[PDB]
Amino acid sequence: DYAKKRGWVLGPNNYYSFASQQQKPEDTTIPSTELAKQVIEYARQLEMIV
Amino acid sequence: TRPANHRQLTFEEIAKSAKITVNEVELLVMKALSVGLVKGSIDEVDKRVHMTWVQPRVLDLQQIKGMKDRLEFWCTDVKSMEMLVEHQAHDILT
Amino acid sequence: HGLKGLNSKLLDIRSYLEKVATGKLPINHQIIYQLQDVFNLLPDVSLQEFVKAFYLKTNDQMVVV
Repeated sequence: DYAKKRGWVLGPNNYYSFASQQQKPEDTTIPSTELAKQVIEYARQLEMIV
Repeated sequence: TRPANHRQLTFEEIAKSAKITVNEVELLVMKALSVGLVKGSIDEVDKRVHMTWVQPRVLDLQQIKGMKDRLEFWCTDVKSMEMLVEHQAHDILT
Repeated sequence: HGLKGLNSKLLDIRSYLEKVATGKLPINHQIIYQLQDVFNLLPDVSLQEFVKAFYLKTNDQMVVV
């Protein structure tokens, strides 16, 4: 029952198969356009007459 | 040939393409750096020659169409992001 | 104004290049390789150390703001 449950199957003297890890890809400069929105809003609060 | 995404070229492809030996590659690219057509640098620990600049060459019609396509790809984003600054700021820029 | 001027200049360059590209006018042997060095520029925005420095300076500006 535990040999057929999920990944990491076991039975022949060692438990092998179905490894699980991560790669972590990133760019991190994607919200730059979003940053533009933020900084323009700042000037927005600085420039409409109270 | 490579489109400046991975401009770095390994020594193995240099010695396979130019059919020169293993230890004779570096002086060869030094000779290129002697003249001025090539403006790269060489890293010996990983043994890779990084590339910065290549002297221009003659181009034909299909290359001109590809250049025009890339220039249009650059031409669209200027308008597309001028709409960003003009649309989100009306009464500041007046 | 700078964005509009850049758009106008790139539109003129595209107009000339597609004019000489499609049969009309002779292929000038210069300019086409003089404008080749333009495209050798425009460095990779999705580069690790460039982004790592860019956020390092953006935070330094945001402290003052």
